[PDB]
Amino acid sequence: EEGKLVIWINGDKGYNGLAEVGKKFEKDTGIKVTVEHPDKLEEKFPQVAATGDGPDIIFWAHDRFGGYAQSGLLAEITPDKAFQDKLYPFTWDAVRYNGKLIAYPIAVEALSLIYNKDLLPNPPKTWEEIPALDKELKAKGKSALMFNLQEPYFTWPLIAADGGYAFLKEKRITNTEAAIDTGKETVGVGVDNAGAKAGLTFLVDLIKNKHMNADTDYSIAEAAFNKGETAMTINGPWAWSNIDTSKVNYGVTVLPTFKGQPSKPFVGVLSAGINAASPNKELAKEFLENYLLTDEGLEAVNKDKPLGAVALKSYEEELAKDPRIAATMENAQKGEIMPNIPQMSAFWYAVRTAVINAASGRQTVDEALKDAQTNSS
Ligand SMILES: OC[C@H]1O[C@H](O[C@H]2[C@H](O)[C@@H](O)[C@@H](O)O[C@@H]2CO)[C@H](O)[C@@H](O)[C@@H]1O
Repeated sequence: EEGKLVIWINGDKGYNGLAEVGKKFEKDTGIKVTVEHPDKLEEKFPQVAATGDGPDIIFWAHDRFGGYAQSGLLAEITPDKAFQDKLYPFTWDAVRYNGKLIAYPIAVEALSLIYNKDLLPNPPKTWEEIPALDKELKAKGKSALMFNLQEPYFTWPLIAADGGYAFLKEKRITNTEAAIDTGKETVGVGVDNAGAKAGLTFLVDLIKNKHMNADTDYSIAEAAFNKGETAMTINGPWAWSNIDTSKVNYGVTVLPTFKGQPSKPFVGVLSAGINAASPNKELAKEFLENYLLTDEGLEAVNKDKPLGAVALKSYEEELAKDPRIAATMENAQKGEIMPNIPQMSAFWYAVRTAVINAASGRQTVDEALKDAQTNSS
C-alpha cells in the first residue's frame, strides 16, 4: 500500500538484483521496496489487481500488458520527452496500447541456441542436422538438444520458420448477413497452415525418433545442459547466469534454419507496469525512472540475471560488445515483436495445448493445429 512498494517479477529474472535497486531506493527515500516472484504471476496479477490488489509494479513481457490495460488494471505512464529519449523508440512502441504508454520497457528478450563448446565446438546451422547429431552424441552417452517443450514460447521459432504467424489484430465482423455487425474478431492467427504444420511435425518426429522427450520442461532441460548432459539448449539471456556458475563452457548463437528458413522467435520487451489500483503511482514512477532505468540499476539486475538487450541506450552501448547480446539481437531480428492485444493470452493457451498434444500423441499435428487455429480466434 502507501509508503511502500510491492513489486512482482518472474522467478527466472534477476529479482535479487532488483531487490538491490529497491534497497537503494529505501536508503534514499526511506520507502521499503519488496520484490516478490509469485508462480503464474501473469495469471495471478489480473486476478488480484482486478479486485484492487496485488503489486504496485508488475514485470512481464509486453505481450500480456494489452489485456491488463484493456481491463483497466494498468495506470498510464507519464515519461517526459527527455526521459523517453533515453530508451530505444521501438522499446516504447511495444508498451504502447490504443495509443497510450502503459508500461516501462526494460529489456529485449529473444531466444538463442545455447551450446556446449566442448561437446559441440561448432553448433549446427540447421534443424535437419540435429537427428544425425543426436545419434552421434548418444554414442558418447549424451544428447544433442533439450529445451522446454511445455511452453509454446520455446517451440514457436521452429513453427514460425516456414510459415506459422500470429499478426493478431481485433477486426470487425465483415458479414453482411449477421444480425450484429458491430462486434470484432481476431484476425492474423496463422497456425493451421503448411509452414506451421511442417515446423511442429519436425518436432514430433524428434520425439518419436527418441531425440527428445515430450515431458521435458524448463527445469529438466536447464539441469541437463548445465550438468553437461545435452549438447544444446534453447533459452533466453536470463538463463546465462546459471550456466556461468556451472562448469559448462557455452556459446550463444543463431537459432538453426528449418527448410533453409530462419527460425523466428517471438521477441519480448520485459515491461514494468504500474497497477491502476496502486496508491503509490508517483513512487512507482520515481523508482522506475530514476533508479531502475539508470545504468547502475539495470546493471544490478543484469549481473544477477542477464536482461538481454536493455532498453536504456546508455547501458546497452556497454553490453553491445557482448557476442551473446549480438546473438540475442540477431535472433530477435529474424523473428517478430509480439503483438500486445488482449486475445494474446488465448493464443498462447491454444498453441500450448496443440504443442503438448502433438508431442505426447493425444492429437496429430494436423488436429492439434486445427484446434489451435479455432481457439486462438
Ligand atoms: O509460452 C507462452 C508464453 O511465452 C512468453 O513467456 C516467456 C516470457 O516472455 C519470458 O520472459 C520468459 O520468462 O519465458 C516465458 C515462457 O515461459 C510470453 O511472454 C507469455 O505471455 C506466453 O504465455
